[PDB]
Amino acid sequence: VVDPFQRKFQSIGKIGIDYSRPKKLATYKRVGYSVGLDFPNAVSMAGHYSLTDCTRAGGAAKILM
Amino acid sequence: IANPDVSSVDYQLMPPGSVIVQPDEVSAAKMLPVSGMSKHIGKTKRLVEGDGLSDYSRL
Amino acid sequence: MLDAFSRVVVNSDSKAAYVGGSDLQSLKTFISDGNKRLDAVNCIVSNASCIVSDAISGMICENPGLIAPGGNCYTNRRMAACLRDGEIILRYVSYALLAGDSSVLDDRCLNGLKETYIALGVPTASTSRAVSIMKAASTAFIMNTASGRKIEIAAGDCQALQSEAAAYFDKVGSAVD
Amino acid sequence: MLDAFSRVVVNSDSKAAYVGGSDLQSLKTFISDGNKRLDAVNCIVSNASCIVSDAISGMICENPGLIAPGGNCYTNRRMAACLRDGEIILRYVSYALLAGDSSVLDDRCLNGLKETYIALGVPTASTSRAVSIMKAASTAFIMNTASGRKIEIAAGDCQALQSEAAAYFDKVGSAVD
Amino acid sequence: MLDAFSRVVVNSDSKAAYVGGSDLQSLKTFISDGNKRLDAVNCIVSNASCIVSDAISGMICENPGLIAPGGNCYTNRRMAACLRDGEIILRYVSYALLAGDSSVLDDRCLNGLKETYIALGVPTASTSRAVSIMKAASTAFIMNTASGRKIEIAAGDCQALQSEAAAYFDKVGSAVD
Amino acid sequence: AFSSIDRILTADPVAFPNGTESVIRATYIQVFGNAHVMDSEREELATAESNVCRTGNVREFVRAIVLSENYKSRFFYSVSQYRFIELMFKHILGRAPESRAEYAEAMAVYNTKGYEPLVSWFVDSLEYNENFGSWIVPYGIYQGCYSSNELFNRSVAMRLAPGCSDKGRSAMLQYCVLSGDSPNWLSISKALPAGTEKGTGLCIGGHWQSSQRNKQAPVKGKSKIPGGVIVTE
Amino acid sequence: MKSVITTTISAADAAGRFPSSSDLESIQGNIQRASARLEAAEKLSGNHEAVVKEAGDACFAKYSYLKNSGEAGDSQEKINKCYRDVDHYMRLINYSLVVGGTGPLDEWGIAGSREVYRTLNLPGSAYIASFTFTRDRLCVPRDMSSQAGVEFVAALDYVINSLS
Amino acid sequence: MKSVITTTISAADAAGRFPSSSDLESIQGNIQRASARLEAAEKLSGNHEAVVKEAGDACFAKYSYLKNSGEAGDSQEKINKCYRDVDHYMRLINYSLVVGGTGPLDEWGIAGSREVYRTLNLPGSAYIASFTFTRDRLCVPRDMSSQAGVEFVAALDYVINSLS
Amino acid sequence: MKSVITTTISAADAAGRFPSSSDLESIQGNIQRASARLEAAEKLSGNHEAVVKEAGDACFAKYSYLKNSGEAGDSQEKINKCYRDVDHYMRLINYSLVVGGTGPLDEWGIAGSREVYRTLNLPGSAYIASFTFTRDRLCVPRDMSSQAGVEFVAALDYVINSLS
Ligand SMILES: C=CC1=C(C)[C@@H](Cc2[nH]c(/C=C3N=C(/C=C4\NC(=O)[C@H](C)[C@H]4CC)C(C)=C\3CCC(=O)O)c(CCC(=O)O)c2C)NC1=O
Ligand SMILES: C=CC1=C(C)[C@@H](Cc2[nH]c(/C=C3N=C(/C=C4\NC(=O)[C@H](C)[C@H]4CC)C(C)=C\3CCC(=O)O)c(CCC(=O)O)c2C)NC1=O
Ligand SMILES: C=CC1=C(C)[C@@H](Cc2[nH]c(/C=C3N=C(/C=C4\NC(=O)[C@H](C)[C@H]4CC)C(C)=C\3CCC(=O)O)c(CCC(=O)O)c2C)NC1=O
Ligand SMILES: C=CC1=C(C)[C@@H](Cc2[nH]c(/C=C3N=C(/C=C4\NC(=O)[C@H](C)[C@H]4CC)C(C)=C\3CCC(=O)O)c(CCC(=O)O)c2C)NC1=O
Ligand SMILES: C=CC1=C(C)[C@@H](Cc2[nH]c(/C=C3N=C(/C=C4\NC(=O)[C@H](C)[C@H]4CC)C(C)=C\3CCC(=O)O)c(CCC(=O)O)c2C)NC1=O
Ligand SMILES: C=CC1=C(C)[C@@H](Cc2[nH]c(/C=C3N=C(/C=C4\NC(=O)[C@H](C)[C@H]4CC)C(C)=C\3CCC(=O)O)c(CCC(=O)O)c2C)NC1=O
Ligand SMILES: C=CC1=C(C)[C@@H](Cc2[nH]c(/C=C3N=C(/C=C4\NC(=O)[C@H](C)[C@H]4CC)C(C)=C\3CCC(=O)O)c(CCC(=O)O)c2C)NC1=O
Ligand SMILES: C=CC1=C(C)[C@@H](Cc2[nH]c(/C=C3N=C(/C=C4\NC(=O)[C@H](C)[C@H]4CC)C(C)=C\3CCC(=O)O)c(CCC(=O)O)c2C)NC1=O
Ligand SMILES: C=CC1=C(C)[C@@H](Cc2[nH]c(/C=C3N=C(/C=C4\NC(=O)[C@H](C)[C@H]4CC)C(C)=C\3CCC(=O)O)c(CCC(=O)O)c2C)NC1=O
Ligand SMILES: C=CC1=C(C)[C@@H](Cc2[nH]c(/C=C3N=C(/C=C4\NC(=O)[C@H](C)[C@H]4CC)C(C)=C\3CCC(=O)O)c(CCC(=O)O)c2C)NC1=O
Ligand SMILES: C=CC1=C(C)[C@@H](Cc2[nH]c(/C=C3N=C(/C=C4\NC(=O)[C@H](C)[C@H]4CC)C(C)=C\3CCC(=O)O)c(CCC(=O)O)c2C)NC1=O
Ligand SMILES: CCC1=C(C)[C@@H](CC2=N/C(=C\c3[nH]c(C[C@@H]4NC(=O)C(C)=C4CC)c(C)c3CCC(=O)O)C(CCC(=O)O)=C2C)NC1=O
Ligand SMILES: CCC1=C(C)[C@@H](CC2=N/C(=C\c3[nH]c(C[C@@H]4NC(=O)C(C)=C4CC)c(C)c3CCC(=O)O)C(CCC(=O)O)=C2C)NC1=O
Ligand SMILES: CCC1=C(C)[C@@H](CC2=N/C(=C\c3[nH]c(C[C@@H]4NC(=O)C(C)=C4CC)c(C)c3CCC(=O)O)C(CCC(=O)O)=C2C)NC1=O
Repeated sequence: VVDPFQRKFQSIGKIGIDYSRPKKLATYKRVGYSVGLDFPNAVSMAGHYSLTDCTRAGGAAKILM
Repeated sequence: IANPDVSSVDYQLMPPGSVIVQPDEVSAAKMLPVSGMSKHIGKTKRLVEGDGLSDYSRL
Repeated sequence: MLDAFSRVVVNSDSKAAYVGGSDLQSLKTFISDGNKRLDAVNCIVSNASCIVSDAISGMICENPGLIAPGGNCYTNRRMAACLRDGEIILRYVSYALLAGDSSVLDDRCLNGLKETYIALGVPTASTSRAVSIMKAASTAFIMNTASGRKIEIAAGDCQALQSEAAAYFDKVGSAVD
Repeated sequence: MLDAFSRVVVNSDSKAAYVGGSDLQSLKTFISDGNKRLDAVNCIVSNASCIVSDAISGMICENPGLIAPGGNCYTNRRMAACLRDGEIILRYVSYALLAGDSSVLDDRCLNGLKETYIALGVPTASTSRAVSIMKAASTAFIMNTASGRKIEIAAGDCQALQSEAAAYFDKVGSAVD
Repeated sequence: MLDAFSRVVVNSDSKAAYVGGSDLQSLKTFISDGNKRLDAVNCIVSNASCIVSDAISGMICENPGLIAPGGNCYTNRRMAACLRDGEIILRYVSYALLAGDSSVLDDRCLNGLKETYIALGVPTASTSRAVSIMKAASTAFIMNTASGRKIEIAAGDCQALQSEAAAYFDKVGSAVD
Repeated sequence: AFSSIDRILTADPVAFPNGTESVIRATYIQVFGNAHVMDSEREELATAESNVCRTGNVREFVRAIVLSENYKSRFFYSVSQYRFIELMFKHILGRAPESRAEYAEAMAVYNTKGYEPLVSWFVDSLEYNENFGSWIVPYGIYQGCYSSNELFNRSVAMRLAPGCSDKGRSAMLQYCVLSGDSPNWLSISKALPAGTEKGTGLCIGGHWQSSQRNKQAPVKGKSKIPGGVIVTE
Repeated sequence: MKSVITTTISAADAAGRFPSSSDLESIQGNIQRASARLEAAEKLSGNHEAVVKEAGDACFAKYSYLKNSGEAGDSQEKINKCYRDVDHYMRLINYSLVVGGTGPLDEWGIAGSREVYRTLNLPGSAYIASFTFTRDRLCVPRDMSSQAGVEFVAALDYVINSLS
Repeated sequence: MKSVITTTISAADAAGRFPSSSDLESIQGNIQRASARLEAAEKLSGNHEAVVKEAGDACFAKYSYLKNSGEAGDSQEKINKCYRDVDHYMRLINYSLVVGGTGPLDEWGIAGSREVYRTLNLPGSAYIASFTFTRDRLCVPRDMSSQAGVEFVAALDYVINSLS
Repeated sequence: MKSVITTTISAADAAGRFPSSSDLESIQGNIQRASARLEAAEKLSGNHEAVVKEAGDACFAKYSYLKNSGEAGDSQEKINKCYRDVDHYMRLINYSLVVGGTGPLDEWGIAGSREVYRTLNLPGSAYIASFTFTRDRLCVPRDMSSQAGVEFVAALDYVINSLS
């Protein structure tokens, strides 16, 4: 099976396959999809967004970032 | 025995009026008493008083 | 979760004073309206499944790319989750009609929905279209002007309340966009 | 969890028929009794902490072996659990007064209580004594005959309802024994 | 979980009095017994896995039906659970040597063990044999009379404490039987 | 899975998004049984209350409780390990162990590592995630079509009748887990919700007693062919 | 069995709190709307037999194919089970009118009906045809009363929205 | 903030179900008892200053030892904190009368009051003396009305039973 | 009152002889099985209350129609007579368990029972439900000596086969 860390980072799958019991929005907003960044090459893009975060997995804001 | 083997009466081909359906007793309470014996539902309908004899012997 | 009453009370708490005259006067008009709100919620509840069916079926029939292979309605399970979500949207709108304040609709369902449909890849314009169809159908039931159902109520003007329900559906459709 | 209404309905379901005239007549007397029941529950609720205080203090003062070292009221924690249990008993009796039927009191609290107090070593006779003190105190508040509080109500006979509340307390006290 | 201190306190609580002179005198003998108990627990701990190995290997070699096919030591997993159980028994006996009272050993491990080994089909006589071998081995380490280890301690009489540890092992072996 | 008693009789799950105080209280009663916590113990758990008033990770709440001395004290210090493991199943999962293998798994995860790895093992079960997730208070579930029938019997018997309080009672499932015999029909019967017609089986009488299913009893079976009967053994 | 009483008792019990004035206002409303509900319950217990008979007759009047091949009511026995089922649904509408919530109708009729109906090949649209027939056979001033009539419509609409 | 509306919407939401007729009867009772509650709230917002002043005056009239050594109100400032606290409690009684449950009174006043009061050496019995003074200073027909007066008494009784 | 020694004394007395070595061997077997009988008697006198509590609780768990209406157990007094009757029964099982024959159980409990349970509308099947619950729920290894459990089950079986 999958490590407790690794499961937090990964993803949430589709309903009818991966999880029988439907999920609250809270858990899509809070965990979800969690991508950190490369370093930013320009004065313009640095101070706007945080870099790769550790021991935390954000979701659905990182899509927009 | 009277069983037709290859047989379907369509009852959709009939004229719109002439499909009539009748229920012997239109109630819940009287179709089934609390006890098992019934005159409508189940195999219990086999054990009504009367109908023990037969009138087809006239042929 | 705050009704009309709790909105008056919380506003008077930020103002730090007692309740007073004018706020209670508007709340007397709330109580004064009374049942019209009751019978309105009865009209939107006692047709609700049929509203959801017609609205989502209309959403698909306006935009046949949803049912196209690769669209977000293309599967039975996607379609089931679709119908389920439309049912939930109409449920929270009915809660907002009983309460008289959209704090229940903001705290329960509207909070974190745009990011959810972004996260799932649900097209937002199609959802706003389905919400708009539920809006027009729902106000048509609330004025008792449905073309298939005309139920008996004693006569009375209900423009204000219809504008209120339209405000809740416009809150949802504006929220997903 | 069953009120008056649900008792009539469940009995008519075992009888398998519609509810009928006489049962609805008794239920009209229930609705007809009305506000008497409402104000009765208001009387038992709005004195309840004080009832529990007086009753348990009376239980200890009548039987001084509870506070004796080795008794089941001898600790602060045992005394707090004691007051807590008396508060819960008065709470479910108040629920049984709103419902009109003791199904809530039988399903929530009463079922498995004698085996619990057997399992803990709680003396049952002392509990029945505390229940009896809550009974007399509570009917004294329900007739508005308290010697320290006489609140204003419109006058009216309530023998029936007092017999009902005494029936619930006697159900509890008979149940722990 | 009660040490010697808690036994004196609980007995004085049932007596409902203060602590007094004689009980504190026996507890002064406990605290003066002190470093002998400390070094004794050090001796039983710092050989413990080897005690369990020798004791269970002796249990099998005295009774070779355990390793016979169909016996309760016949598998690798049964043998591992066997060594694990012997290790746990020696662990709680070491806890009972630190505490000075067998309340920890009675509440943790001893309560519900006979019915467990009855439920599993574990032969109880073989377990009491393994407990007896851990008893003799453990007292042989506690008098520093081991035939393979003679570690440096200042000399002195420790018969009482050895009788105490033998009382705990006899409590376990009497408990499984 | 029809789930006959899930919503019809048993009260609804306490989800997070309503008021926090009701979530906190309902989790006290579920995680604890009817513990009946007092002022001192509630002051002692104040930082977990803070962490859960802040973010609603009820999973992290249950973790934080079971790691605390108020839960450790009663169940890990007054209570013997057999009953400790079993109660741990009941408090965290809502359900009993379904087999001797799983009970051996939990015991093994204890004895290898310690207390905190065991607690994180319950809280990190995939079964726990699918039943409860991060947002729903633990509760007893009526799934229907369970994996074992013994899971239902032991789960209901260990989900006590209203007003539970395991502090009096003694461990009923140890012989039951190791033996594989399901518990007494009476305790199962006492714990079922209202309207389930509790224990109207137990055919007892002059004829048809059949009180205890007996494993060793030989198996008989008769079918009717137009000639007569075939008995298959 | 959900009603006003069980909702406020269940809620105040879930809080562990004494029943405040809010619960008293809720049961105050129950004893306000009570007279209408009991009026419609009395009249339904009056003429239930004609209601069930006309209901099932319109049910086979729409879908005639049931009594044709049928994978449906294909005997007088199954038509007796038909009118028994319509007797049950009207009896649960009576029970829900007396309780005044959708309690006994949901826990006795609606809960797990869908597995029975998809398992035993029973179409729901026939039931819906029956209930929509009864709902169209209502009267504003004639048979019951205006207000209690509305209560009855609501209950029957609940059945339809639970079935479709 | 608990009321009839939040209880039934919270309950129907917890079930995931549309609001049935039962919820509608509950809010029907809320709009029945509404006029009484709002009458008492209007009159309380009328003369609250005299109510709070007489309340605190009787509060020190009972327990004189507070203004003696005191480990209590031992300045004019702390007596101003006293009359401020009674202003707050009357203002929350006003709020609970407008909402018509014990919602804002419980979540703003009662929740966590006990830690503050045992931390800052404040006796509860002095508050109880104040409120029992006001509750004894009620009138049957004179100041409010019979029925609404009862409503007011209930709210204040709740405060006392939450404090003792 | 039948026992080993009363049967052999009464038998030799009916003979008209001194007791020979056969009666002496019989009472020798009495003083062989004695220790298991008295062990079972000690434990029964130990926890009789929980045994009778589980017996009556399972007896009304199995049968619920006793509680409603005309049937016995409806009121608290009749159910107190119920647990009193089972108290008598376990006390007679203790007595016959000490004596070692079915004598006191027969003459005090069984003799003429049928007219009494027949006349007073008392069903015997509920008694059998109580005893078969106390018969099924026991472990010989756990709470009693192996021989004692056999003795207890034997006595209880006698009660059941004498009842119906
Ligand atoms: C399902 C897939 C799956 C994986 C692929 C792993 C990935 C993974 N590795 C670690 C954890 C770890 N992984 C390594 C491995 C490393 N040691 C080094 O010297 C190298 C850089 C590297 C091997 C090439 C180490 C050392 C840890 C522990 C790190 C630490 O605790 O400091 C953890 C955290 C949990 C743990 O401590 O085990 C996870 C999720 N786990 C999974 O469940
Ligand atoms: C061009 C260079 C460049 C950087 C170096 C970052 C630096 C940076 N980090 C954050 C922001 C952040 N950075 C972290 C990171 C941390 N999490 C922890 O547990 C650790 C202490 C630490 C990683 C080692 C976090 C958690 C935030 C969000 C903080 C918050 O919102 O509370 C922000 C504010 C904007 C944002 O929210 O993204 C900025 C400017 N951004 C840049 O543009
Ligand atoms: C418990 C459930 C419950 C309900 C469902 C309502 C039902 C209800 N509605 C009204 C009464 C009314 N209901 C409406 C409603 C409207 N009229 C229109 O033409 C529009 C189509 C519609 C918009 C919502 C109107 C206009 C009145 C009359 C005006 C009024 O009483 O305010 C009345 C007053 C008494 C009577 O008319 O006999 C009642 C009891 N009240 C309840 O207690
Ligand atoms: C839902 C209903 C419901 C109840 C009715 C109670 C019943 C109940 N009381 C106790 C527990 C207790 N109850 C009491 C009460 C008593 N003290 C005495 O002096 C008197 C004999 C008696 C009050 C009249 C005490 C003292 C305890 C603690 C007993 C102990 O720990 O020794 C327990 C065990 C759990 C605990 O410790 O809290 C339970 C289940 N709990 C519930 O959940
Ligand atoms: C929502 C909560 C709520 C309540 C708590 C009640 C409170 C209440 N009771 C009455 C009214 C009444 N209440 C009682 C009750 C009493 N009879 C006595 O012998 C005792 C003193 C007392 C029961 C303990 C009586 C007798 C009346 C009628 C008084 C009269 O008409 O003389 C009234 C006036 C309207 C009416 O006549 O019904 C009200 C508002 N109503 C509510 O809406
Ligand atoms: C913090 C750790 C710690 C320890 C491990 C002990 C170790 C230790 N033991 C003793 C002292 C002692 N230890 C023993 C023990 C022994 N008796 C025998 O028969 C065996 C050989 C052996 C037990 C296995 C005895 C008998 C004494 C007293 C020796 C004497 O006075 O002759 C002393 C000197 C002080 C005293 O008299 O207590 C110390 C420091 N003390 C500590 O503070
Ligand atoms: C893994 C295996 C496995 C099984 C074999 C079942 C066994 C089983 N059935 C029921 C439960 C049930 N089982 C039946 C079935 C019956 N209806 C009758 O008319 C007949 C006597 C009988 C079919 C032949 C019914 C009716 C219930 C619900 C009983 C009730 O709630 O009253 C329950 C309780 C939970 C529930 O309500 O679903 C369980 C555990 N479940 C499992 O997990
Ligand atoms: C408490 C409420 C309650 C109900 C509402 C019914 C619902 C119900 N109906 C049937 C079962 C049935 N119901 C019908 C009825 C139908 N015949 C048709 O032509 C029409 C479509 C329809 C009447 C309008 C038939 C024909 C069956 C038997 C189906 C079959 O065996 O093929 C069954 C399965 C058990 C049985 O065979 O009786 C159930 C649960 N039962 C209940 O306990
Ligand atoms: C929203 C509701 C609400 C309340 C009801 C109050 C309650 C309250 N009172 C105090 C605080 C206080 N309250 C009093 C009042 C008292 N003086 C006495 O002589 C009497 C016993 C008593 C008046 C009857 C005093 C004296 C203090 C200050 C205590 C101190 O600092 O020693 C505090 C701590 C903060 C502070 O110092 O102001 C709070 C929370 N505050 C609120 O926000
Ligand atoms: C020495 C042995 C001995 C016994 C075993 C009892 C047997 C017994 N029981 C009753 C009498 C009774 N026994 C019961 C008991 C029952 N209630 C029910 O619901 C159940 C069917 C049943 C418990 C399982 C009841 C209810 C009565 C009173 C019956 C009545 O008066 O209607 C009577 C008549 C005298 C009386 O009223 O007490 C007798 C002789 N008495 C003895 O002296
Ligand atoms: C005088 C005679 C006499 C007896 C014969 C016993 C019979 C008996 N056993 C239990 C009680 C019990 N008996 C058992 C025994 C069992 N465990 C299993 O795995 C097996 C099925 C079975 C052993 C073969 C268990 C486990 C309990 C506790 C049940 C529970 O609490 O869940 C109880 C309830 C009180 C208690 O908890 O102790 C009683 C009366 N008691 C007596 O006084
Ligand atoms: C071909 C694919 C297709 C559909 C499916 C429909 C779906 C549909 N229904 C509408 C709107 C709509 N739908 C209904 C409900 C509906 N009418 C009734 O009288 C009864 C009993 C109903 C349920 C059975 C009402 C009441 C309205 C409001 C208009 C009206 O007065 O009828 C609207 C208008 C939306 C708007 O105003 O923005 C659409 C698009 N249209 C399509 O093109
Ligand atoms: C010294 C240890 C001790 C106690 C503590 C009391 C407890 C006590 N209260 C009683 C009974 C009792 N208690 C109250 C309630 C109480 N009275 C009020 O007027 C108000 C406002 C109350 C709560 C504050 C009432 C109303 C009664 C009924 C008698 C009466 O009319 O006052 C009774 C009589 C019980 C009976 O009738 O069987 C007792 C024993 N007695 C003691 O010996
Ligand atoms: C051939 C199958 C077989 C075995 C396996 C052994 C097992 C064994 N060890 C004993 C007893 C025993 N065992 C040890 C422990 C052991 N010795 C040490 O010095 C060290 C370092 C140890 C762990 C490595 C001690 C200390 C004793 C006590 C005797 C002694 O003084 O050595 C005893 C005596 C039991 C008794 O007194 O009743 C037995 C039977 N015997 C067998 O026949």
